[PDB]
Amino acid sequence: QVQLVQSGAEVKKPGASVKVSCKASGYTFTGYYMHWVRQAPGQGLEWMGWINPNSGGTNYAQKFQGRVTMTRDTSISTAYMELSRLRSDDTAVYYCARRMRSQDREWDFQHWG
Amino acid sequence: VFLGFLGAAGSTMGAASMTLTVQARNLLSLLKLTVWGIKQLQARVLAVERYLRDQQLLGIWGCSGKLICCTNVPWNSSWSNRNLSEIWDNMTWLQWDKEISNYTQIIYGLLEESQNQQEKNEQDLLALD
Amino acid sequence: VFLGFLGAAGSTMGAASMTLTVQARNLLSLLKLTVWGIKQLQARVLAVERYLRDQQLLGIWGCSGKLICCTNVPWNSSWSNRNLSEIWDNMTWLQWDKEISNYTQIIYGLLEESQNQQEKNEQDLLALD
Amino acid sequence: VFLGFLGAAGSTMGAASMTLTVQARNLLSLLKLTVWGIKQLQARVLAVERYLRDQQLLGIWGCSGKLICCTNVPWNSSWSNRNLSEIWDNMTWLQWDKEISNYTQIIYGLLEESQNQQEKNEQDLLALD
Amino acid sequence: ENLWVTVYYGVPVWKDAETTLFCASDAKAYKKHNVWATHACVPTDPNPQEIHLENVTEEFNMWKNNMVEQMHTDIISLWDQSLKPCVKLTPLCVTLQCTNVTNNITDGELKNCSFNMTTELRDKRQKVHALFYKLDIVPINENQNTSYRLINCNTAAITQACPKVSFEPIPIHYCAPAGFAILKCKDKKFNGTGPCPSVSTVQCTHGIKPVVSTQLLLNGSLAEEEVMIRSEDIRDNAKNILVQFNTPVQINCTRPNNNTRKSIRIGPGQWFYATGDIIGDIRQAHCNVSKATWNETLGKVVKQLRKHFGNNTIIRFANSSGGDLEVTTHSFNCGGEFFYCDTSGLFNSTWISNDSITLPCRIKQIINMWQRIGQAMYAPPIQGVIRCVSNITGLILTRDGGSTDSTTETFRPSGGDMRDNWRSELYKYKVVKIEPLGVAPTRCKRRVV
Amino acid sequence: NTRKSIRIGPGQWFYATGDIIGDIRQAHCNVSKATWNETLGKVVKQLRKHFG
Amino acid sequence: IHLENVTEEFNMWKNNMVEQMHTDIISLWDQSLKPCVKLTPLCVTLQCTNV
Amino acid sequence: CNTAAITQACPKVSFEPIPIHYCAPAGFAILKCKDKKFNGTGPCPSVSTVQCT
Ligand SMILES: *[C@@H]1O[C@H](CO)[C@@H](O[C@@H]2O[C@H](CO)[C@@H](O[C@@H]3O[C@H](CO)[C@@H](O)[C@H](O)[C@@H]3O)[C@H](O)[C@H]2NC(C)=O)[C@H](O)[C@H]1NC(C)=O
Ligand SMILES: *[C@@H]1O[C@H](CO)[C@@H](O[C@@H]2O[C@H](CO)[C@@H](O)[C@H](O)[C@H]2NC(C)=O)[C@H](O)[C@H]1NC(C)=O
Ligand SMILES: *[C@@H]1O[C@H](CO)[C@@H](O[C@@H]2O[C@H](CO)[C@@H](O)[C@H](O)[C@H]2NC(C)=O)[C@H](O)[C@H]1NC(C)=O
Ligand SMILES: *[C@@H]1O[C@H](CO)[C@@H](O[C@@H]2O[C@H](CO)[C@@H](O)[C@H](O)[C@H]2NC(C)=O)[C@H](O)[C@H]1NC(C)=O
Ligand SMILES: *[C@@H]1O[C@H](CO)[C@@H](O[C@@H]2O[C@H](CO)[C@@H](O)[C@H](O)[C@H]2NC(C)=O)[C@H](O)[C@H]1NC(C)=O
Ligand SMILES: *[C@@H]1O[C@H](CO)[C@@H](O)[C@H](O)[C@H]1NC(C)=O
Ligand SMILES: *[C@@H]1O[C@H](CO)[C@@H](O)[C@H](O)[C@H]1NC(C)=O
Ligand SMILES: *[C@@H]1O[C@H](CO)[C@@H](O)[C@H](O)[C@H]1NC(C)=O
Ligand SMILES: *[C@@H]1O[C@H](CO)[C@@H](O)[C@H](O)[C@H]1NC(C)=O
Ligand SMILES: *[C@@H]1O[C@H](CO)[C@@H](O)[C@H](O)[C@H]1NC(C)=O
Ligand SMILES: *[C@@H]1O[C@H](CO)[C@@H](O)[C@H](O)[C@H]1NC(C)=O
Ligand SMILES: *[C@@H]1O[C@H](CO)[C@@H](O)[C@H](O)[C@H]1NC(C)=O
Ligand SMILES: *[C@@H]1O[C@H](CO)[C@@H](O)[C@H](O)[C@H]1NC(C)=O
Ligand SMILES: *[C@@H]1O[C@H](CO)[C@@H](O)[C@H](O)[C@H]1NC(C)=O
Ligand SMILES: *[C@@H]1O[C@H](CO)[C@@H](O)[C@H](O)[C@H]1NC(C)=O
Ligand SMILES: *[C@@H]1O[C@H](CO)[C@@H](O)[C@H](O)[C@H]1NC(C)=O
Ligand SMILES: *[C@@H]1O[C@H](CO)[C@@H](O)[C@H](O)[C@H]1NC(C)=O
Ligand SMILES: *[C@@H]1O[C@H](CO)[C@@H](O)[C@H](O)[C@H]1NC(C)=O
Ligand SMILES: *[C@@H]1O[C@H](CO)[C@@H](O)[C@H](O)[C@H]1NC(C)=O
Ligand SMILES: *[C@@H]1O[C@H](CO)[C@@H](O)[C@H](O)[C@H]1NC(C)=O
Ligand SMILES: *[C@@H]1O[C@H](CO)[C@@H](O)[C@H](O)[C@H]1NC(C)=O
Ligand SMILES: *[C@@H]1O[C@H](CO)[C@@H](O)[C@H](O)[C@H]1NC(C)=O
Ligand SMILES: *[C@@H]1O[C@H](CO)[C@@H](O)[C@H](O)[C@H]1NC(C)=O
Ligand SMILES: *[C@@H]1O[C@H](CO)[C@@H](O)[C@H](O)[C@H]1NC(C)=O
Repeated sequence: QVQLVQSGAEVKKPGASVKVSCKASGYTFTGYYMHWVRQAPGQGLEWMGWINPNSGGTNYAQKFQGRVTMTRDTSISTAYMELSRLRSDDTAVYYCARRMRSQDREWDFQHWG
Repeated sequence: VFLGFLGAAGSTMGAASMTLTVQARNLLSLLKLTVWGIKQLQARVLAVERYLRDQQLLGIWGCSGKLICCTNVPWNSSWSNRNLSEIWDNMTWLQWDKEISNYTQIIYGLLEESQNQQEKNEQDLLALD
Repeated sequence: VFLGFLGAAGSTMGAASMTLTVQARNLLSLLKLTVWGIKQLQARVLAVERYLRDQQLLGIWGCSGKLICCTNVPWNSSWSNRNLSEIWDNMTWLQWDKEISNYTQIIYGLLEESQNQQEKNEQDLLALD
Repeated sequence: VFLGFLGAAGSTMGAASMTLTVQARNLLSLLKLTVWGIKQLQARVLAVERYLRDQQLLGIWGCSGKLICCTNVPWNSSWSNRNLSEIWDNMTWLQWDKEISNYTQIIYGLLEESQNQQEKNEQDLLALD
Repeated sequence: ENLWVTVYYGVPVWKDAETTLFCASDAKAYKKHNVWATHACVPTDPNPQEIHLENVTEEFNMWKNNMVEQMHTDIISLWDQSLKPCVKLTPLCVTLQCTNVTNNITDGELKNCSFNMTTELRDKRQKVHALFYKLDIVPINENQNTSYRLINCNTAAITQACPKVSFEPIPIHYCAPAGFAILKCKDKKFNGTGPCPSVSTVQCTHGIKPVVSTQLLLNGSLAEEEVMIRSEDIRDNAKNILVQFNTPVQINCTRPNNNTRKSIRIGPGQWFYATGDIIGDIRQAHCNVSKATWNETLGKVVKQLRKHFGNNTIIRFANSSGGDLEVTTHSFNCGGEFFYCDTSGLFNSTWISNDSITLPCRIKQIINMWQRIGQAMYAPPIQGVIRCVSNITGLILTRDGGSTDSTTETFRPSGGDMRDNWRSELYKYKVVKIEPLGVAPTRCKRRVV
Repeated sequence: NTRKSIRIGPGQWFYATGDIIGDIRQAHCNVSKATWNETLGKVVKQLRKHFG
Repeated sequence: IHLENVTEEFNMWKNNMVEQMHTDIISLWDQSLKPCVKLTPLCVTLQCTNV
Repeated sequence: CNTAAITQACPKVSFEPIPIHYCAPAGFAILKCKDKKFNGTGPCPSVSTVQCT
């Protein structure tokens, strides 16, 4: 019953910033990484980076290195994705994914927001 | 033909003595302060204590390696007056252990003194030359 | 020429069997509630459990005092068909124990029942007169 | 004639060696975290460890099941120069253990090497044909 | 031709097994009761017997090793046993009113915080002053005034560590009980997993010092011959990369502040040790690493990194871009104080085809190690000036990944777990159980008699 | 019911009862009367074996 | 059981039975007081007089 | 209240001393010296053995 709830639709100006919420439910929030994948309208999936709720250590992709800041709140079990300096191509649907419970490794996004 | 652990409990003493290896096998085999750990550890120690208790008697009786062991102690009629037919082919080890329970202590005393307490000294004197 | 504990682990089964005395020696030898004390206590009980387990099996097989012990069980060809030259002068005990692992449970059952479960009764009747 | 545990402590070695079974018997036999329970559990493991320590040494000496065991090690005159009459009919096991206490480790080292380390190989080669 | 089975007791046969390993330490006589050696651990043997196994090839897997999970649960369990009888600072969650201890400095990492505290008597309350670090204190209003509170009082409880125990790591030998053995891999060029050619057996492991570190591995065991690049999956960016050096690099860290211990009684027998006024100058802690040695050592690492990312490629090093607190700084303990050093100056190079480095360090007193959500420890003030010299022998790196076409490759330090510290000292060890029973057919039969 | 978590100390969290969302209805158990009567009868037949 | 012809050295001052028993009585005292009522709030300022 | 904590003894437990016998585990024995004129230290002529004090 893994539940991933994200924030509502956002409308921002180019160069401004936007912070996307992702509240998890149904499991131990501090035991699994949290990924972020966006998809432009009519395009494919694009991985942005994963964040470890334990220590907070993230792993932003080289494409967004220096623009995205991923934080988390252990008390409310919610990961955050903030993108600064929005460009024209950043219009996309931003999902937060989680690995499988099985196989003891990442890269198998079974649960999505 | 093997029945399992305690399979020959209701059989005759003669039929049960052919399956001594069955009871011999199944006789020995952040914080761990859990109630079950304390039990489990105390059960393993209690288990190996009872195992060495019997092996301790098999040492002083000269029957350490064998499962059936003949001795030098003559059977006194005061312990039981039954014949070999009435014991090995009509009685079970359960009702036999109940009939000798009043004398098992006396038998054990002669079982360690009459033979292996005397035989080892005679073995020393016979192998002296 | 001694190599040490498990020194002939990669040797042939014939060269490793000549040093069975080596592995036999190194097989047994305000508050004490420390995590290390609990670990030491559970390690000492764990050590004597595995030691007495091997001696228990050697006791019901009539091989208590010896390190190389012959038996009455005939070798079944279904267990392994290799020749004597192909086993003791070509294979190691590691890859040999992996090959017989599926039949070690059946062999042990026949190893205790065919002989020492039968021998003790035959020796009892041979010494009957 | 039995005196009790350690009854023959002050008698000669010849009179005390006839009661080896006496000392051999009394040698082994919401929260349980009480000071008395932890001490009791650690004492039972301590008891069975001292017992298996002596049995282990008797195993490498080929004397596992016997109470009086003869060997192949020749007695060196440097250990003691007394005669059999001056040892078994004048000394007790207490004062005798004090005199040879400086050589018990050397005797134990030779006791495992002179016989059972050599006999087992010769026992294998004599029963090889 | 007639074959019969024969019992052999003592056959060299072992199988992969996981058991409870116990402690082993040398006779270190001494100020005592350090957490790890604790009251009594088994004294190591005067002469260890390392026995080589000829023509023996054994599979190893440092990443699925069970020795790591045991040791990780032993350090944590040792920590709680040493904090149960110590004083809990639960009343120290009074609303603090602080100021700037910065000696009248215009345009500070520590604040002066005065508060009302309980006394030996219940009805009597006292007002005392104590110095605290800015990292251990957050404002209470953010509206904002100058009233503060402790960092932990909102999430976890706090317990003051006893001033007698020392946090200095001493060598620990993990030993296997009788009937079990540890197979050591003595291969000089052994990577993470796979078959080990030269395998020996030991009873206990070597003296492993449990050094709780981040990013940089201090007081570790060096790798022989060439430096080693160990990783669960080099093709995985989410998996950390454990690097072990061959030449040890030296790092000197000091806390120039000459702190003083201000003991204030907060209850019958309860003594809370606070920080008194620093005697002398206010100087933040730092660490010096030889730039000539670090650049040299870093170059020896990129030569082995190109063996797994192309003989010619772009390799750069940047500072940790993700995380907070202790995963973004080289955190470690030294003399009792917990340092938090910014390693931005160490990972600031780009590779293609005596002027030492200074690292700013910040110090805390309320720490949350090993993911412990619920228990926070207060390190009592270490009186005097602190100086320790360490050997940095390992690193914990992490790729950035992304949609790059294998043109450039960046590396960033991380420390998402503490089990990776112990794997750098347990990669060569492996626990197996000894099975001395083996049957084999021969031409010998037991005499019927 | 709803869980109204209120912090009562450093790390100590006391979980109290929030307002009931919806109607106020007391708990109950049902059980089939037909099945209960049948089982009750099968008992009293065995009870008469000890009371005539 | 009396042991004849046995002469043993004794030392009541280097006895280990005393050092263990002293640690036993002390350990029994703390275990019988841990579940009892602690009087830490009874440290209020007392205002007394003479009987 | 100025130096140490205080704990009220439960009114159920009693402080009356009752005889306590100290026993030896298996493999160990306690030797009692029955000498009437036995001082502190020294060899004891009359020596017996018991399992509990
Ligand atoms: C890594 O290893 C080094 C070297 O073993 C550790 O350095 C050690 O640091 C302690 C703490 O300062 C030294 O103890 C000191 O002793 C002097 C007495 O001369 C005393 O005045 C100090 O107050 C302190 O107690 C210790 O001597 C020193 N090691 C050696 C061999 O001298 C270091 O702490 C280890 N850990 C890390 C994270 O680097
Ligand atoms: C921190 O605050 C305390 C007061 O709670 C200061 O203590 C006194 O400061 C005055 C000067 O402001 C001195 O004259 C006194 O000698 C200090 N001690 C006492 C007991 O009153 C303390 O100096 C402050 N520290 C800093 C660095 O500002
Ligand atoms: C840190 O400060 C302490 C406290 O003043 C220094 O210890 C003093 O040293 C002087 C040396 O002239 C002695 O006269 C004092 O008696 C010492 N203080 C006390 C309280 O006894 C200490 O020297 C300073 N640290 C260093 C490294 O010098
Ligand atoms: C890692 O290095 C970057 C280098 O830029 C640091 O980011 C700078 O931080 C300073 C301090 O406020 C700012 O003035 C700069 O504008 C920042 N630059 C960029 C590009 O963001 C960063 O702080 C370092 N990491 C940590 C944890 O401090
Ligand atoms: C308790 O609830 C169960 C729910 O399964 C009821 O059982 C169901 O009853 C309906 C009645 O229409 C049937 O359609 C289902 O097939 C039943 N399912 C099962 C698994 O039995 C049950 O009746 C309820 N208890 C009582 C006393 O009515
Ligand atoms: C039990 O009694 C029956 C009686 O017919 C006998 O045949 C059998 O051998 C006895 N023992 C068993 C079934 O173990
Ligand atoms: C058997 O025991 C009785 C009672 O002690 C004794 O009188 C009798 O002589 C004993 N007989 C034999 C044969 O041991
Ligand atoms: C053996 O004992 C039984 C029962 O006491 C008796 O019936 C029988 O006659 C005795 N003798 C023989 C030879 O069975
Ligand atoms: C053993 O003694 C009890 C107690 O007198 C007695 O009831 C029982 O019959 C005796 N059993 C035997 C076999 O003598
Ligand atoms: C290893 O191989 C060499 C060469 O065949 C051989 O002489 C030696 O006995 C072997 N040792 C082991 C332990 O396999
Ligand atoms: C030989 O092996 C088969 C299968 O393991 C077994 O069923 C059979 O009884 C064995 N035969 C003999 C004579 O041991
Ligand atoms: C035994 O060796 C012979 C060769 O001498 C071979 O033909 C035979 O197949 C071998 N037996 C086996 C493999 O079971
Ligand atoms: C006794 O030991 C000495 C010293 O090793 C040796 O020279 C002598 O031959 C030994 N004598 C006997 C009888 O063993
Ligand atoms: C033998 O050991 C005792 C131990 O007290 C010692 O006093 C004595 O000098 C030793 N004798 C020799 C010859 O080493
Ligand atoms: C006092 O410290 C705060 C904390 O950063 C700082 O912002 C402020 O400037 C300091 N006070 C003065 C007068 O500079
Ligand atoms: C201490 O108590 C007094 C009296 O209530 C109050 O005026 C003062 O602000 C308190 N200080 C702190 C730091 O709470
Ligand atoms: C070690 O090298 C071998 C050889 O290619 C490889 O199969 C194995 O995956 C490597 N292990 C690690 C941890 O890199
Ligand atoms: C640092 O390395 C040198 C050389 O290997 C060694 O002698 C020294 O003991 C090491 N010191 C520490 C603290 O590890
Ligand atoms: C660290 O201190 C030692 C003191 O002997 C010195 O030799 C070494 O050069 C220092 N290293 C650094 C990097 O400061
Ligand atoms: C590192 O060493 C290389 C090779 O000599 C040199 O070109 C480079 O400038 C050095 N970098 C630093 C930061 O010392
Ligand atoms: C990183 O290295 C460059 C090149 O030497 C230097 O200019 C820069 O200042 C360094 N970064 C920091 C934060 O000092
Ligand atoms: C309880 O009464 C208070 C009175 O002000 C009211 O505000 C509140 O909504 C009521 N319900 C709950 C669940 O507290
Ligand atoms: C119980 O059920 C039986 C059979 O359906 C019926 O005869 C009897 O009257 C019932 N009793 C009650 C109390 O309903
Ligand atoms: C106790 O008696 C012994 C007897 O040998 C003697 O040596 C010792 O001095 C006596 N001690 C006292 C205090 O009289």
